[PDB]
Amino acid sequence: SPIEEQATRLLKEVPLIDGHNDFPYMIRGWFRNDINGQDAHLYDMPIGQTDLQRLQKGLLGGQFWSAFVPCPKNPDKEVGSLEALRQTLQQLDVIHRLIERHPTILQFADSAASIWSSFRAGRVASLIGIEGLHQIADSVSALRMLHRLGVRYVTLTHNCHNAFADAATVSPELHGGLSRKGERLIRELNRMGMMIDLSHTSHEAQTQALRLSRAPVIYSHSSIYSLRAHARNVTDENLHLLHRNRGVVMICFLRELLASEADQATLAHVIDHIIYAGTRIGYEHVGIGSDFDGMLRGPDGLHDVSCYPALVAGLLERGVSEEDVKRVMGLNVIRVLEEVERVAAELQGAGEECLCDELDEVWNEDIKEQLTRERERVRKL
Amino acid sequence: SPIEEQATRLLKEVPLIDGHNDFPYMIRGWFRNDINGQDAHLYDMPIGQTDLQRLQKGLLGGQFWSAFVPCPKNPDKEVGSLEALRQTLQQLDVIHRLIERHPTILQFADSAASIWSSFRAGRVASLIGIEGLHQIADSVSALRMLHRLGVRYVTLTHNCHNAFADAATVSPELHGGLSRKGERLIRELNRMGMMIDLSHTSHEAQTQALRLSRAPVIYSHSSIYSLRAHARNVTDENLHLLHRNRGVVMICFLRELLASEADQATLAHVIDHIIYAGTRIGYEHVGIGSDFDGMLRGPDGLHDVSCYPALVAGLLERGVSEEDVKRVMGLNVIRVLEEVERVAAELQGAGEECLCDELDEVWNEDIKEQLTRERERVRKL
Ligand SMILES: [Cl-]
Ligand SMILES: [Cl-]
Ligand SMILES: [Cl-]
Ligand SMILES: [Cl-]
Ligand SMILES: [Cl-]
Ligand SMILES: [Cl-]
Ligand SMILES: [Zn+2]
Ligand SMILES: [Zn+2]
Ligand SMILES: [Zn+2]
Ligand SMILES: [Zn+2]
Repeated sequence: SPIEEQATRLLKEVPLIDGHNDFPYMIRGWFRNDINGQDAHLYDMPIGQTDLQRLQKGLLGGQFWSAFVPCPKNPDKEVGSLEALRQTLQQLDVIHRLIERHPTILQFADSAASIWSSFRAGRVASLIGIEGLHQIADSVSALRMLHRLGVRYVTLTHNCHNAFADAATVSPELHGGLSRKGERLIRELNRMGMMIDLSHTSHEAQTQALRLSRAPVIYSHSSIYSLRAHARNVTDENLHLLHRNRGVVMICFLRELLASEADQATLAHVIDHIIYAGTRIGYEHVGIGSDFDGMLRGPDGLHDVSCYPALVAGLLERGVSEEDVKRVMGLNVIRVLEEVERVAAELQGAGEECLCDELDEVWNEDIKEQLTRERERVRKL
Repeated sequence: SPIEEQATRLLKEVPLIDGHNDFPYMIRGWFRNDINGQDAHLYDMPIGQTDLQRLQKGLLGGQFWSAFVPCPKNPDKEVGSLEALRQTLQQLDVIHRLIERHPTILQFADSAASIWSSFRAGRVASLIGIEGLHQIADSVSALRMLHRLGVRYVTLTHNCHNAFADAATVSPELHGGLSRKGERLIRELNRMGMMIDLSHTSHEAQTQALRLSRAPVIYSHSSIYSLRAHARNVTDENLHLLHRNRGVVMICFLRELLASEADQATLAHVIDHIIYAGTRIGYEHVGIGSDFDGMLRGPDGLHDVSCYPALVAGLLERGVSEEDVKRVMGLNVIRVLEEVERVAAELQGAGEECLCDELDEVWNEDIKEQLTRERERVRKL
């Protein structure tokens, strides 16, 4: 078909970059992060919506792989919070090992330049994002180390409130948006060059973050509230504030977020949501955020990662221009990561002070006096 | 003086690379890792044996900065172990922030090539090592992420036994050397390209590690047992096994490890220890491992980081040849890091399997059946 040729051409011209995929958590569920001698299965998985053969088949240009761990359930909150930090390092480890063992398919990327160079070489640009600030164990130091490990976005919450922000699906509210810590963390995320992700956060937390952020943010996997009312979807108010922010809403394939009856959801609904946002806040502020492997079943026509050419063909079929389709595929999310990087270099170049943790005093006054007396003895030599 | 000119010339020809310095822990003790607007103090410290002015003054070519945290003291061992992991990320964070805020003095290095390029540019090559396997919280995944954060050696223990090995200063013995886990970790450390450090470990743990390791190891800060009997010093047996291993013993400035009476220790004692090892196992297997800021007071003549030219002059004065002095300064520890890297590329190139953690089952059989049924539905489309 001519439109199917056109869609294939576009997929090889520019990278389709998906905002969120939980294939690393499926590896923890199925293999327990032990992928030694499991290549046959990693190429042809017995479960889930993602494997390395179907990933090639769908012609996906890039992917933000989720390093998600669940919200802590231990009655002791100290242990649960610290356990989530260790599990985060396990999920970051298996993502890096997945990329390293399959260098012909996957290539690690942490910037706009590294995405393109990966795409030139014919590989899926493999980026990383964590899903919730519960994963850092209230450590801004840990968060900066996660950035060094290759994490390029942070979802502020998952399905639990944390010290920084409110989740959408939990009531009652704790902070009623962002906390005082949350507001201060937004500055630090902008300074370090970490992309803010507003999926899973409450409507009020989105509004506050969209006004405060000095860099553009994303919704890694969220849909439109006006088409389908849900706590996880983006309101018209926040869509307009996203436009002012210069951010991107990456549209989700979750059936509950697309239709009132989940079994009615389809590829056509995903296209309706993309066109709604593209019409009202422009096609330079819309993306694709599947949430594959964060669900059991997908919409009719978007059942797995091999189905991306049908989405590209569907957008072209409805009258979205080539240039606008390319924007929705990946050019927009590349721009946001590029602008997040530019703002960070701007603020770091100006000598902005970093957010430090509240650390305990480890020395008493007796130890400090011994140290000062010792220093003055050395000065007299 | 002619020997003082000779020592200065050598310090500018090749980098003096010190094996261990705890200046990052002094920053946690004094500043609580908040170095914003503390440049005047970081250049001229009111405490300790290390600051950025004296670091320049001593003409030090490189440094393995310690990312040490104390052995956990919480009655609950789960919390203490997990707390040590968070504190490790705080210490790695402040080390990276220290290097980043002073790029004229310090430059990050994680290899032999990066050490030289830093030294060509006139900067102190800033490498990182953790002091104890209690710091990883029994996570090999975490350990691989610490390698990604820039850690290039791991001391197997500090002053506490862990699941992998026995410390020297604690009795009774737990494992009587390395555990079964410890033996398996040695293979993983060789595979990933992590330099093994045998300081603080028991004599039997050293012997076992020296026989098992496929790459050369180091003693980041240890002295000679025959000259001064102490649990922390290296025996003649282990010195010979270090020779077969192709490793390096980096001589310590700790007064307790150099003399029976601590106040009698001197620069001359450090030179006696270097010459003893250099005479018996060759000068290509000896280094300098100060342990500055891991003590209150140093030996007479080695009171702080400005005193390295006196050590170089002292070695030349005793009749150690220029080429042998250059080896002790840094060429030896560069070689070990180069060989550790070569062995890792060798083993990784041959497709050796990595050590995985013991992870809990997160899905029951009901969830796995839903996933397999869902996959087969997709196959039929
Ligand atoms: Cl380009
Ligand atoms: Cl609007
Ligand atoms: Cl699921
Ligand atoms: Cl060279
Ligand atoms: Cl011997
Ligand atoms: Cl001390
Ligand atoms: Zn997810
Ligand atoms: Zn989600
Ligand atoms: Zn130390
Ligand atoms: Zn020590």
